[PDB]
Amino acid sequence: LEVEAKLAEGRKKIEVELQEALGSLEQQKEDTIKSLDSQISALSDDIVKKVLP
Amino acid sequence: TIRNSEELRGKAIEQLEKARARLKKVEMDADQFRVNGYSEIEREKMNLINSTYKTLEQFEN
Repeated sequence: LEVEAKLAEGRKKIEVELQEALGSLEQQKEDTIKSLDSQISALSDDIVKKVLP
Repeated sequence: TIRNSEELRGKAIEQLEKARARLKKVEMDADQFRVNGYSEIEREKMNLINSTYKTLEQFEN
C-alpha cells in the first residue's frame, strides 16, 4: 500500500511536469512561429527564384 | 533390580535432559532463524521499492 502511495506521488509528478512543460512548449512553438514569419516571406521569395530558372 | 533399576532410570534421565538441552540448541538456531530471513525482509520494503525505482526511472525517461 505504501508502494501504491509512492506511485501516486510519481503520478502527481508526471501531472505537474507534463502540464507545465507542455504549456511552455506550446507557447515556444508560437513564439518561434511569430519569430519566423518575416523569414518565411524571405523563404518564399527564395523558393520563387530557385523554381524560376 | 540391580541391573534394570539403573539400566532404564539413569540413561532415561540423561536422554531426557539432553533432549531439553538439544531443544535449547535448536531453539538457539531458531533465534538464528530469526536473522535467517528477518534482516532481509526488513529490507524487502526498500527492495521492492528500489527495484521498481529503476522502472520508474524508465518512466522518467
